[PDB]
Amino acid sequence: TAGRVVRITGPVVDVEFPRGSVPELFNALHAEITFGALAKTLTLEVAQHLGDSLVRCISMQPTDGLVRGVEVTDTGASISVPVGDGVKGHVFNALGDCLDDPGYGKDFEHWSIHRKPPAFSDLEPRTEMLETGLKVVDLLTPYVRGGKIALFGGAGVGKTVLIQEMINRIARNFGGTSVFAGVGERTREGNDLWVELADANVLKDTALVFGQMDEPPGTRMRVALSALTMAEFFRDEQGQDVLLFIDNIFRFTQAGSEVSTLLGRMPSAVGYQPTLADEMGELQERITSTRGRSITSMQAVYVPADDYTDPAPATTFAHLDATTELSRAVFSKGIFPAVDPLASSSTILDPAIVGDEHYRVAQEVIRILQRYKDLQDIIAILGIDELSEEDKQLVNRARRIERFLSQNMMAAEQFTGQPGSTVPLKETIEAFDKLTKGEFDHLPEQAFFLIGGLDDLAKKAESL
Amino acid sequence: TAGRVVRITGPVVDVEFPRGSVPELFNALHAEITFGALAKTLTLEVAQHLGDSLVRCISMQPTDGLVRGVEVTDTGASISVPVGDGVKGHVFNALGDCLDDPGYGKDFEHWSIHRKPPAFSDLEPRTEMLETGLKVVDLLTPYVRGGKIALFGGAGVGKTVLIQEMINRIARNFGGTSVFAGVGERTREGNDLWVELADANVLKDTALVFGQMDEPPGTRMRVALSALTMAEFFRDEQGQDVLLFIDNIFRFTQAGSEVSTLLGRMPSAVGYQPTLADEMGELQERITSTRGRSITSMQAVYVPADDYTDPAPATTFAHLDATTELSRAVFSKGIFPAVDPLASSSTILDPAIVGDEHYRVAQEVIRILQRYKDLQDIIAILGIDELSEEDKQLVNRARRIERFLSQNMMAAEQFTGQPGSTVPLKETIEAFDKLTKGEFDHLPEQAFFLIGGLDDLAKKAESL
Amino acid sequence: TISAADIEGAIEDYVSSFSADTEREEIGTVIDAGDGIAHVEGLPSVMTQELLEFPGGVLGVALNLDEHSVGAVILGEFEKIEEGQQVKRTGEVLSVPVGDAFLGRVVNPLGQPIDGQGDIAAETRRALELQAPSVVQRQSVSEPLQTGIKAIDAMTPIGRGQRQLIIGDRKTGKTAVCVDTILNQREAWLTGDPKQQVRCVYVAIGQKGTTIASVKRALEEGGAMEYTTIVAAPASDAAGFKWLAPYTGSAIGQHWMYNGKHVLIVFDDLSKQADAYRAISLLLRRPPGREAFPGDVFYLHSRLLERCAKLSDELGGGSMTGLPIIETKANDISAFIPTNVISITDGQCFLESDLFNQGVRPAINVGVSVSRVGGAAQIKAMKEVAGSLRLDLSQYRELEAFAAFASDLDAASKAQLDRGARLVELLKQPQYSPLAVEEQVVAIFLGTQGHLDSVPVEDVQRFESELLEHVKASHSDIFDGIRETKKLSEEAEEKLVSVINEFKKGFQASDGSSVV
Amino acid sequence: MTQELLEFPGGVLGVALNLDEHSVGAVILGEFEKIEEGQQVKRTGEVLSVPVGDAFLGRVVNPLGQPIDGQGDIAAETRRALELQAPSVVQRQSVSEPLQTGIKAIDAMTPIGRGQRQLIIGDRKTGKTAVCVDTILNQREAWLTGDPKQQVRCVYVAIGQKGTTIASVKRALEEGGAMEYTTIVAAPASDAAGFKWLAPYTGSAIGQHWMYNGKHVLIVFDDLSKQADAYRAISLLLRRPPGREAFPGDVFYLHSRLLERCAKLSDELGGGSMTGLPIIETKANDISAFIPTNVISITDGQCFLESDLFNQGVRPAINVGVSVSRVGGAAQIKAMKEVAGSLRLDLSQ
Amino acid sequence: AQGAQQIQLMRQQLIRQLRTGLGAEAVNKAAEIVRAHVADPQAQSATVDRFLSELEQMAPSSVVIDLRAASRQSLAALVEKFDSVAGGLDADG
Amino acid sequence: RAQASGEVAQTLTQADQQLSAQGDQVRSGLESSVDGLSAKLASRILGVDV
Amino acid sequence: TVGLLRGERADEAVIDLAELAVSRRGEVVAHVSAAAELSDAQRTRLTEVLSRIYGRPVSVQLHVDPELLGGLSITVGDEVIDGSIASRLAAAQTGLP
Repeated sequence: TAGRVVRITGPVVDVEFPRGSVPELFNALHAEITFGALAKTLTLEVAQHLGDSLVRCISMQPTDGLVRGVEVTDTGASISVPVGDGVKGHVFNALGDCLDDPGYGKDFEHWSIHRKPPAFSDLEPRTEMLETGLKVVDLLTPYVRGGKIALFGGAGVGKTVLIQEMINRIARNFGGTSVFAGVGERTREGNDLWVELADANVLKDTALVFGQMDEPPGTRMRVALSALTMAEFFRDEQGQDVLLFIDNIFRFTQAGSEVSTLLGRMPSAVGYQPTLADEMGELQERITSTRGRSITSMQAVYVPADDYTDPAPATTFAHLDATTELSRAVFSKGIFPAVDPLASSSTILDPAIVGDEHYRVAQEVIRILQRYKDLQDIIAILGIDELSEEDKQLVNRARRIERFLSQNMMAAEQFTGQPGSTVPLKETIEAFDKLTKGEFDHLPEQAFFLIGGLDDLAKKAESL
Repeated sequence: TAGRVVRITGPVVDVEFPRGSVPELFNALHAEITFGALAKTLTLEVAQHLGDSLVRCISMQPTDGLVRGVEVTDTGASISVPVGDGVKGHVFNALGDCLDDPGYGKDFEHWSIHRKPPAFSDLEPRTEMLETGLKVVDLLTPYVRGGKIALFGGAGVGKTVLIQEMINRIARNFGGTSVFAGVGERTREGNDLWVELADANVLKDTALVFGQMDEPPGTRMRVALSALTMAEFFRDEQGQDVLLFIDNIFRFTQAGSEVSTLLGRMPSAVGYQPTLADEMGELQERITSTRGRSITSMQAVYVPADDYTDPAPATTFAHLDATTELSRAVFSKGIFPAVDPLASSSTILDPAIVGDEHYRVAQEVIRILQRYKDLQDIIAILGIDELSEEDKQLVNRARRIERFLSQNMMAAEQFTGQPGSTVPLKETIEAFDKLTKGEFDHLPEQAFFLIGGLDDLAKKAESL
Repeated sequence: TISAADIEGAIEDYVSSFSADTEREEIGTVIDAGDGIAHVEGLPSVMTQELLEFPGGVLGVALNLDEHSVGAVILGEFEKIEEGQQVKRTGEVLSVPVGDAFLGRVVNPLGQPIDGQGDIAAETRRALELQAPSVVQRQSVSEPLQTGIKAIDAMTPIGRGQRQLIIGDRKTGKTAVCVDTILNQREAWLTGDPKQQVRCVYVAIGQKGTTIASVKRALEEGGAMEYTTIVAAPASDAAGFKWLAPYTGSAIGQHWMYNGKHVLIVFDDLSKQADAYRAISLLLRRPPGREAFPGDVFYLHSRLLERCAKLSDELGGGSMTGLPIIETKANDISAFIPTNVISITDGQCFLESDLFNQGVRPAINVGVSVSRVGGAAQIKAMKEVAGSLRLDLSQYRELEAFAAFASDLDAASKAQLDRGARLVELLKQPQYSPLAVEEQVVAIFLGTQGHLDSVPVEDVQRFESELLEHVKASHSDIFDGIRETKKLSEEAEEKLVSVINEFKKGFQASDGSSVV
Repeated sequence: MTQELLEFPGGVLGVALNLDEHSVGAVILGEFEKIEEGQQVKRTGEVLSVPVGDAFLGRVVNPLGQPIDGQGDIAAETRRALELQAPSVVQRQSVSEPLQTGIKAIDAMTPIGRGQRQLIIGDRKTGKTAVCVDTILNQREAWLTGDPKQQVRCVYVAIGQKGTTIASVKRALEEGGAMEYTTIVAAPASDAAGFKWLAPYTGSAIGQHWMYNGKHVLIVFDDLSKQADAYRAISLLLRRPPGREAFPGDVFYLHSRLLERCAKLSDELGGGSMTGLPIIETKANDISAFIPTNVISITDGQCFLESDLFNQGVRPAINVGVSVSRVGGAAQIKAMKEVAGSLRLDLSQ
Repeated sequence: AQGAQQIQLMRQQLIRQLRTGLGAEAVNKAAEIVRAHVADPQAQSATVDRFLSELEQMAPSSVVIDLRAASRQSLAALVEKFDSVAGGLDADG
Repeated sequence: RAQASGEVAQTLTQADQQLSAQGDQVRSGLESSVDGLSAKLASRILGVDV
Repeated sequence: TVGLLRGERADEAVIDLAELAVSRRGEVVAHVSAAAELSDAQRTRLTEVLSRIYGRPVSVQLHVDPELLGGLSITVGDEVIDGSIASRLAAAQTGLP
C-alpha cells in the first residue's frame, strides 16, 4: 500500500502509489530522512494528481537529505491540528507539533485544517458592534463582532501592548479566548512575544501558533488555516467568543504565490497566484459569527510600496471592516494606546447601525481634531500667541479631547499597579458630547491623561 | 572518425560524433561550405553536450550555405591566437589571422583563448594615480595606473570619441605596449582608429583586434577573449606593462543573450541569459593586474535604453576602480565631453592617496552641483529671483562649474574646429578651488564653456 | 630555514599512509553537460544536496533529482566535464570544516585556504544545512554590538543577535560601514573576557579579486586580522560557489556561536547571492516567478538569516549578529530581493546617494531607517543622551525649508533649526575612524545638551575632534567612568561641562571669532 | 543549404531558415494562400539572391527584384547573394566628401557625408519621409553633370508603407526628375512578413552592386521598425523563443548586418560608397526604448525629429540637444566648417 | 611585522612547491617501476590474486536488488500469461 | 612610515635571493631522497616488495 | 531484434538481450575488465567470491583492455570495484599533498 518518492525538486516532491491506493488531494503524507545529521520525519501535502498514479507534493519541512525511492505512508486525513481547552497556554507550529514541550497534545482531538466556512443559513443577517470598552475604539472606529480589523504600526508604537490589551479584554469581559497566528513571524519576535505574554500572565488563556520564516512556503501558507481551525473549535464546540490575531496577512499572500510558482502555475498581475482572490476568500470568509457565537479578528497588514491598488492589499481590504492605525506622533505625546483618531477608520460608523447621537459626536470629535491637525503647523512655527481668540478656544478643547482619548488599559497593570478601566459605550458618548461643548475647559491637560471614565475625571480633577 | 552536422538554426549548429570521439567543451571544430561566392572553411566552437553523442556548437563565420550531413573535424584544442613581439603593428580578426597581411600569424607561437583567471594570492590593490589632463577626469574620477577603468553611457552619448581621446592622451606618452579590442564597435570608427594610429607613429607598438558588429555572435563573444589573450601574454611572459582598451564590452554579454535562446536556456529578467554574471565574471577577472605586472584597462560599456538599472550595466559596475558615467541629459545641454559629475566615481579618491587639497575641492564641487541639481525643479517653475541670497549665489557658481568641467579635447577637432588642450592636475585643482570660493563670479557664464585652463579662461573672458 | 628532514618526512608519511578501502559503491555516468550544469544518470541512492565527485577532481551538488537522471550544479572547474565520465558519490551532504584556526585566513566556500598561507587546522566539521536555533532555545537581545558609527549607535542601535540590513545604492559606503564595524571590535578583543570578545566573518560574494584584497589590506592595517575570517567567492568562481558563500560563512559562524562566543557576520552582498541562485535555478529548468527568480528565494534568504540569533544560558549564552548588505537599483525598495530582506531583518539602515553627495557621510537616512530592537541594545549612558536625537532631527527635517527666512521664524523653533543643523554636522564621520562607545556618548552629548549651540556650523566636526583629543589627554577619567559604570553620573557630567567651557576658551572658529 | 531558395508549385518561392534533424522550416516569400500540404517542393541550388544592375534605375520592384510598376521585365545584369560580408576594416576609407541635402538645419549643423549612416528617428507625421525624399530630390544638380565621380544614385526602400503612400512618393520624385536615378523597393503593407523582413537586404544588394563598381549610392530605409516587426512575426511563427519586448533574441543582428554593409571603400576597390539613411518611428516620443537605442548605436548620428518642436514652427523639427553627427565637420566643404563650426553647441546652449 | 609575514609566505610557497614537486617525481618514478614489474604475466596473475583474496576479505552480500507503473504492471501480467502458454507449447510452438 | 615600508620592500628582495639559492640546493638533495621514497610508494601500490 | 529497432542503438540492444537471456537463466552478469585474461581456475575463484557478494550466481563477461595495466575492474548492476593499478596511480597522483 505505501508509495515511493519518484522525483525531488527543491521543496517539491513527486510520489508514486500502487494503482488503487492514490491519496485524495490535500492529504498529509509522511516520509523518512535517514542521514544522521539531518534525521527527520518529513511531512508532504498533496497538491495535484499527474496521472500514471503520480502525485505532486510540497514539503512542510526542508527536503535536504531526502533520497529517491524511499517509502511514503499516507495518513488518510488532511493536515490536522489539536483542539481542546488544553491547547491554551502553549506554542504550536502549523502542523500541530508543540514548540514549548515537544510531544505535547498527541492525545487531543485532531481536526482537519481544510474545512468549509458556515453554510448560508447559519450567518447573522446584520452586523453587531463589539463593545470592547476602549474609549478611542468604541467612539471613533467601532469594531464589528465577527468582523475583521486591519492594524497598522511597528516597534516603538505600543503594538505588543495593544495585543496584550485586546487579549485581556476578551478573556475578562466576554469570557472568551484568543488565538494568535504568527503567519511568517521572525523567530526573535516569536520568543519576545512568548516571554511577554508569559510575564503579563495572559498566556494562560491564549493559544500561540507560529509559522516561522525559517521554513518552506507550504508551512508559512498553512499556519493561518491551522490557527483558524483552533478558533473554529472554540466558536463551535466550546461555545465561546474568540479573538484571532493574524500577524502578518501579507505573508499569507506571498507564501501562496511562492507555492503556486513552485507548482509551476502561470503567475497573474504583478506575479501573484491565479487563485488569489479565492485563496484569500477561503480564509477570510471563515472568520465570522454564527448561532450567537463569534470569531473577531485583528490582522496586521503590510502594504508593498505603500500603494492600496496592488492585488495583495487590494484583495485584503475588500474583506476587512475596520482599520486601526497606530502613530509615533501620538505615542510621543504620551497618549496610550496611541491609536491615531483621524487616520483610523471604520465601516460600521453609520447612523443606521450606531445611534444618531454616536454618529454626531464622532463627526464633531473628528472635526475638532482635524482643525487642530491643520493648526499644528502655525503653533510649531509661530506659537499660540499668533492665533485669534475664536480658534485658540478650539485648541483649548482639542488639546483636552486628544488627551481624553487616552486610557488606563489593563495591559499597563503590570507597571502602574492600578487596575484597567472598561467604560460603557453610553458613558463615552456622553463624555465626548460634554467635552466637545467645552464643559471641562477649566481643568488642566494633566487631569485628562490616562484617565478612563468620566467619574474618574471628576476624581483626578479634585486630586490635582 | 570525424563527426557530421545534424541540425542548423541561425548561428547554432548541432553535430554528431562516433561513440568514443565526442570532443570536449570549447574545442574548435571545422566544417566546409562549398557554394560559389560563399565557399569558405567554417570554424565552429563547442558549447554543450546534449547526450547520445550529440554536441551543440556556435559558428564563427555565418552559417549561410552550410548543409546538413557535411563532415565535421575536431581539431582537439580550443581556438588559438598568435602571441609574441611581432604581433605589434598588425590588425587581427577574432580567430587570429591578420587582415592587412593574410597568413602573417601562421608561424608565431599560438595560445588558447580560454584559461582560468590569476589566483587570489597573486593580486594586490593598485593605488598610483594616472594623470590624463582632462579637467573633470583628473578632478572628480581620478584614474588608477594598473586598475580597471570604464566609460558608461547610453547610445550616442559620444563614448567612442572619449575613448579615442584616452588613447591619444595615455598611449602616446606610455613607454610600454598597448592592445585595442574592437568588440562589436562600428567598423568606420575602427578604420578611423587604424589610420589615425598609422598617421601618428603609435601603430609601431600597438596590437589591434577587430570583431565588429557585422560579424555573428560567435566572434562577438570570442574577440574579447582573443584580444585579452594577447594582453595576458604581454603581462605574463614579458612583464612589460600594457594598456588594454576595449570598446564595447557590453557586446560580449549581448552576443551571449543572442545565442542563449537557441542554446536552450530559459531567459531571465529582461531576456538576458541566466549565466550573465558568471559568464562576464570569467572574462572580467582575467583583466586584473597581478603584483609587479601592470595592465591598465580602459573599457567602454553601453547602457540599454539609458537604463542604469539594466542587469548588464548593473553587473558590470562591481568590476571597476573608476567609472566615467556619460549621460544624454548632460549631452543635451552641449556640455561636451558630457560626463555626469554626480554619478561618476573612483576608489582612489581618498585624502590619504590624492592629498587633502584635491579631496576638499572634489567634495566641495560635488556638494555644489548636487545642491544645484536639487534646485533645478524650483528654478524651472518659481524662477531664480525667488531663492535665498546664499542659494542664488550657489546657482551662479554651479552654472559656471558645470561649464568649466567641459573641455576642448584633441579628438573633437572635427566637432569644434578649435585645437585641443591639456590641463595639469595642479592648475585644475587651483581653478576649481577659486571657482567654489566665488573668485570668478564676476565673469560672464559663457566664458567657461569648452575653454581648457585659466590662461585660456582669461583670454576668452577678454574676447567677450 | 628550509630542511631536507621535513620535506622527506612529509612525503614518506603520505607514501607509507597511501592505500584505498576498495569499498563497493554506486557510480553514475554524465549524460549531459552545459553552462555550469551536468546531468548524471544512475546513482539510485544519491540524496538531495550530496557532494558528487567527478573524475577531473571537480565537485557537484546534485541539487535536482529527476526520474531518469540527477541534475548537478558544478563547483568551479566546469571545462573538465564530458559525457561518459564516471561520477563517484561522497557519502555525505555538503559540509565545511570549522574551528579557531580560521581566524585571519581567507577561504573559498568549501573551507579550503585561498590566501596561499598553507593548510588550515580544521577542528570539527559541520553540515551546511543544520536546523537554526528554535524559538525555545533563544533569549531576548540585550547586549550592544558597538558599531562605532555615531549615525548608527545613537539612532538605529544594533544588539548582538540582531539582523540589520545595510541597504543602499552602489558607491554609498555600505562596505565602509561594515569595515568600520569589524575594525571597531579591536578595542574589545585586546581584553581576555569571552563575553566582550566579538569574532567577525566577512563573506564577499561576487566581488572582483582586488576589492577583496583591498578589504583585507584595510583590516590588516587596523589589526582586525587577529580575529576575522574572510570567505571569498570572487566573481570568477562558478555560480555554485557564489550560492554557497553565505551558507558557509554562517556554518563557520555557528561553531563559534554554539561554543558561547559572540560572532558578527557581514554578507557583502546578498543581491549577488540571489542573482547566482537564479542562474543555477534557470539552468536546471526550474519554474520562474517574479523578476525571473525561482519560487523559494524568500526561503533562500530566510533560512540563511534566521540562523543569526542570541542563545539562552543553557547553550552557553553565545550569539550571532547579521549585517547583510544589499544593493538597490535607482534607490527603489519595491524590487523582489529588497522587499524580501526588508521583511526578514529586524532593522534597516537605508543609505542614500543624495545624502552622500550633500556631505552627510556616512549616508544613513535617519528619517527612514529604523531598528525593531531599539533601546534594549543601548547602554544606559546612551539612552540618557540619544533619547531626544530622533525627535530633534525630525523637527529639523520639517523646518528645513524655513532656513531661507530664519529672521521671521519664532525663536522657540529658530533654536530648533540652529540645533538641527549642528546635529546633522555632529553625525558626519570620516572612514576607518570608528569611535569607542565612551567617545561617541560624549560626542552626542555636546549636541543634545546644547553646549555646541555657540559653535558656528562649519567648525563643528573640528570642535568635536579637538575636544575628544583634549579629554583623551587631560581627563581620561571621564571615559574610564563611562565605560566601567555604563552610566553618565552627575559627577562625570559636572566635570565634563567644566572641561567643555575650559576647552572653548582655548578654541577658535574658521572665521577667527571666539565661541564662548 | 541554409538560406537556400525553395520553389513551390505556384511559382512562389521561400527560404530555408531552420534545418532540423528531419524537416526544413521555410518562410514563403509571396502569396501563401496557394500552398497545400502534400504538394511538391523543388530546391533551386541558389543561396538567397536577387537580380541587380543599372537597369533598375527608375523602376518599382518586389523584394525579389521583379517589377510592380507594370512597365515589363527588367534586364538584370547579374544575380547577387543577399548576405555577402561587409567590407572589412582594411578595405574601408575615411568619410571625407559631403552628401548635400540642401536643408540648412542638417547640412550646416549635423552634416551627412558619403559613406555615413544618419538615423532620421522621430514620431508619426514629423517630417521623416519629407527629409529623405527632399534629400533624394536635391541630387539632380549633380546627376546632370554625367560624371561618375560626383553623381549619386538612390534607392528608396519602402517597408510596410501603404500602396498610395508609395505611389505619392513616386510622383513626388517624378515632379523633380529624380526617377532618372532612383530605384524603389516596395514591400507595401499587404505583403507577407517575409517580403516585409527582406526589403532592406535586397535594397542593400541593389545598392552594393553599384558601390563596388565605383558609383556613389544613397539608401533610404523607410522604416526599420516595420522590418523589426516583420522579423518578430517570422521568428514567432517559426516558434523561436522571444527575447525582450517580444522581439527575437538577435534583432540587433537583423539591423547591424544591414547597416554595416554601407561605407566608403578605398581607392583599391574603385572608391565607390553607400550612404544609409535609416528611419525609426518612436512610439510616444521616447528615444530611450529598445529598437531606437540599437539603431542609434549602430549608426553615425541622429536627426531626432520631435513633434512638439514641429508644432511650434521649428520645421524641420530637429531637436538640437539630442541630434548629432559623429563624423561632424570632416564631412563638409571648407567654407561650411569655417562658418558653421560650433553652431550645434551654440544652439544646444 | 607584515614584512616578516611576507617572508614566511615566500618560505611556505617554496615548502609547498618542493613537497608536491617531490611527490610528483615520487609518483611518476613509482609508475616507472610498476610498469617494469607488470611487463610480464607472472605479475598480472599474482596481482588479480592479491585483489581476489582482498575481495574474499571484503564484506559479504548486503543488497537484495542484484517502465512506468501502468506499462510495468501490464508487462508483468503479460509475462505470467506467457509462462502458462509456452510451458505447454515450447518443443515446436 | 615611508622608511619602515621601504626597508620591508628591500628585505623581501633579500629573502627572494636567499630562498631561491637555498631552494635550488635543497631540490637537488631531495632528488636523491625521492628515488628511495618512490620505491616505498610502488610497494604500497602493488602490496609487495618491488 | 534488428527487425524492430524503432529508435535504440544496436550495441546497446544486443547487450540488453544478453542481460535478459542470463536473467531468464536464473543468474546475473558482471562486466569485468583487465589487461590480460585470467586462468580458468582464477575465473572459478571470481565466480566463487561474486556468488558470496550477491544472492544470484554471477556470470562474467571479460572485456579485455590494456589501460588497466595491473589488477582488474568489476561492474555489476550500476555498482563497481575500481581495482586496477591505473586507478591506484590516478588516486596517488590526485590524493598527494
